[PDB]
Amino acid sequence: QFRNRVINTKSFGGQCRKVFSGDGKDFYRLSGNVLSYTFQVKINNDFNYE
Amino acid sequence: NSAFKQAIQASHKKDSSFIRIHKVMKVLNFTTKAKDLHLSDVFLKALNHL
Repeated sequence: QFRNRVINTKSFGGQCRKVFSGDGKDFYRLSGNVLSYTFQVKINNDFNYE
Repeated sequence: NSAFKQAIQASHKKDSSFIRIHKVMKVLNFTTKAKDLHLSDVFLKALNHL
């Protein structure tokens, strides 16, 4: 299970680090220290009829 | 006197299909400049801290 908040994910460090989500068609502000955050999509589907 | 009649009909049908696709659609290409590349601040900070 995921437990409680350990890391501050929103310390912007005074940077204006915009990313355009592309997906979601909006701009989001990343924290100054996150190594990456990206929005390419994957989908997986499996059917088993029997 | 004996009389006898028999009629046995049988069938076995077996039907199958398989279908597979792998289609790839490129929609943009890029080439990075060779020089004066502007590094990201998180990478620059990691290099500086080395």
